[PDB]
Amino acid sequence: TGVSQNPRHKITKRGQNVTFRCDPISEHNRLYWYRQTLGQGPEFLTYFQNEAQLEKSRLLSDRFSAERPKGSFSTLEIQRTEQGDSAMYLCASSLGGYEQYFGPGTRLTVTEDLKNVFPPEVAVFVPSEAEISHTQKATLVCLATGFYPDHVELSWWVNGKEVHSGVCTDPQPLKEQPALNDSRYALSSRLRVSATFWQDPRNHFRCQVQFYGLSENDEWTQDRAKPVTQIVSAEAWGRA
Amino acid sequence: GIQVEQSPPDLILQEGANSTLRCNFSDSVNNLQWFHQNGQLINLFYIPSGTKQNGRLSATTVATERYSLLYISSSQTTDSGVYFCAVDSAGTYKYIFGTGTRLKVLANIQNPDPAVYQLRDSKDKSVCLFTDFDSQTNVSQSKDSDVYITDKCVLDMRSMDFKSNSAVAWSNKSDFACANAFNNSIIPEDTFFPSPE
Amino acid sequence: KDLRKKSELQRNALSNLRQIYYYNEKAITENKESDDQFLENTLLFKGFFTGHPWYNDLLVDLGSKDATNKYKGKKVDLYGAYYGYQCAGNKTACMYGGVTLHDNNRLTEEKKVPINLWIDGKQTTVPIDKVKTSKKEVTVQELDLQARHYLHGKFGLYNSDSFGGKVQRGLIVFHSSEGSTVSYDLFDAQGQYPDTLLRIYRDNKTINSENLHIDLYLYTT
Ligand SMILES: [Zn+2]
Repeated sequence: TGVSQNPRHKITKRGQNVTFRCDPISEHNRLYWYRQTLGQGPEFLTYFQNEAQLEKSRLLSDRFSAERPKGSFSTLEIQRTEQGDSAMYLCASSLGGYEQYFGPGTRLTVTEDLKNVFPPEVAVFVPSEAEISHTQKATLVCLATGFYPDHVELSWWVNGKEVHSGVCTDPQPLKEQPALNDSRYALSSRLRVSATFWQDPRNHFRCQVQFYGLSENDEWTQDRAKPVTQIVSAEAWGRA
Repeated sequence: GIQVEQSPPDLILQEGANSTLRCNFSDSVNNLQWFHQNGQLINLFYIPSGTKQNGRLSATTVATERYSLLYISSSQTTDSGVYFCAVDSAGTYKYIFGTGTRLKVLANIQNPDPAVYQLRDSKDKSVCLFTDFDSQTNVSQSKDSDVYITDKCVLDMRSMDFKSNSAVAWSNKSDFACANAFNNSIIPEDTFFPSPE
Repeated sequence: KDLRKKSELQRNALSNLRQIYYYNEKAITENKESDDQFLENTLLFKGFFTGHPWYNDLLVDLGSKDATNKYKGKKVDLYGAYYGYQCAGNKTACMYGGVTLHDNNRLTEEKKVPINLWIDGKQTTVPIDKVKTSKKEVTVQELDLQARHYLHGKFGLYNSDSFGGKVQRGLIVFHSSEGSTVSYDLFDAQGQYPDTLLRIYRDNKTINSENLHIDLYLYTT
């Protein structure tokens, strides 16, 4: 669209202060801030026109401060974050009352403790002989499990090249322990090729899961590896 | 204050069918916009008054009668998602979005072959794959707590001009068989159940 | 002291005061001449802004025609706060005052204006480099913008109570050597937007920099 937002993803421990940035389309004098919770539509937080803040919604916590610090760009500060702050924070820009152009958004997850943050474990499930003999097609199943938060990006790679044909990932990840508030997630995806293509031992198939974790500035005091932004992959080779 | 009402809240369309999405608003408007969300809001139309066309999509707003219509011609599986209507309303400014119209486009399955296959790990670990079932089939969640079942998705094998639906089930238990995997779902009587290995 | 309270401000006034005095870029230039314009009470500065995505021109409001006649076409210095919202009823920014005649108004060495601060009666030292001018005759606007910038960065003057802003009442006093006083109430904000908030600078009040000091009285009650 031309509207930029950073960070794209953010994990904070409850009670910590968080700041988001929006870089609008240069010519646009108007800048909007919206909050979007799961299943709901975007909710107006505040808006600027040039150097001036025009309106802030009546139902907007004293914990929120939106500023235009050095010209075009805007910052959104949320102090003492709580679980209810976990949302997609959207930014929009326009030339007055005309067409609003939206940014990619900031995915904010407010966790109880950063120890609840886990990267995914990725596995590839090889096509069944029964599927091959019944359809002359071969389906690969990717299983990304035990990740928190649900900040993931799944992609399939065939012989070092990303594929978009014969692919479908689940609409949203599923909670492993739906009873728990800081439950880990599981996500699956499928890649379907012909039996012929799978039977060729020269073919390589990789499921790549991009995970958005902790930043370099985050403190970690645990025996396990620091769950930073990383790629976790699983791979399979063809067989007759 | 300013109220926005979108209808239908949920819409089920067969691949290639046409549908009219409605947006009703309480006051006179300066800005009206139609959006499509995938989490990136795609700008479909800016239409406070008149009629506009954008390929398979068309929209019309009667400012006086306080309503806006969104026409989707020859629906595709990529058209699936949430459609939003948003207004500004000509006292105190607030840009109000509607609840949205969640659209689910059912893929046209030429020759359905519903089957449940067991897939083993590339490196004792297994997965139950329900595939080739018709788009109208609803995949339900399990009665069991240790059994995980995914929602359905359509893949498109563009080279073969073939479309197929699939859902995945797995458990940490050894008592997990693919024949009992989708028992909570109402599946076709002719669903193929091959034996493992 | 019958000073206005922070709590009495309009819905968006506090945030807009924060923008003007701490965030917003200022119109700071020397050796400028206003262009031909039939508009009364205003000076047009065509092409004032170089490489700005919103503005090209700067519109300066002085209030009267007697003030406009004194500065029209003349060689001038500019120092003030500009705004685009509600300006000229395009690609033009607005300003109230901040106009001084260019010729013979410069100093050889920059005058550092001393600041005397009082928080609930308690005296506190202010770094000397906070309020400084290169002019012999300075607008009150030039001094006030620099003084209120320090106050917000140090005390959070225009920050909400939840964001650490403890000052509820304030008074800025510009004390001239001859015993003259120019005093603005820090919370007596007119309206909520810069078009009304910056209207205090329209009179274009100019004072002498030689042996001039600033007196500040801040209260958390
Ligand atoms: Zn004094």
